Amino acid sequence: SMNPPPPETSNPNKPKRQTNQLQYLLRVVLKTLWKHQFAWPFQQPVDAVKLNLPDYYKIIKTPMDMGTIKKRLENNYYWNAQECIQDFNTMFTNCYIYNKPGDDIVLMAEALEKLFLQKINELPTEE
Ligand SMILES: Cc1cccnc1-n1nc(-c2ccccc2)nc1-c1c[nH]c(=O)c(Cl)c1
Repeated sequence: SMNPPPPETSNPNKPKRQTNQLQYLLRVVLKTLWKHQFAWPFQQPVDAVKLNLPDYYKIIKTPMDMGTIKKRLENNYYWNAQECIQDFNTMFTNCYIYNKPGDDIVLMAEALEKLFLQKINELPTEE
């Protein structure tokens, strides 16, 4: 069983930009979520081999995690805030799709998502 290559975190062909909103996503949003008690399952790509979930990448064709998000923000990979928001929403959705409602990981994701939403409710207007 093999993992797919992880999502890219830089690309010379993709335009890059810093915006005040992306900075807020790194400094406030990601910072807050990263150190939460439930962040650890989401801090890196799902290692389907070592975790023994060999159907994970049969079901999840759009893998995303906060390690990837963090590196993309750090690298200025994103053009806008909406690209970054999308990656968080992809991560959460992947968890809900693969796992069964109720399950512990799902409750962890929900708590993380609640906090995410609270933080992006205060995204600044772009300068
Ligand atoms: C929470 C869980 C339950 C059952 C199987 N694997 C997991 N793990 N374990 C980890 C882990 C372990 C050590 C260091 C970093 C992450 N990550 C998961 C995991 C399982 N299923 C998922 O949908 C995600 Cl997003 C993470």
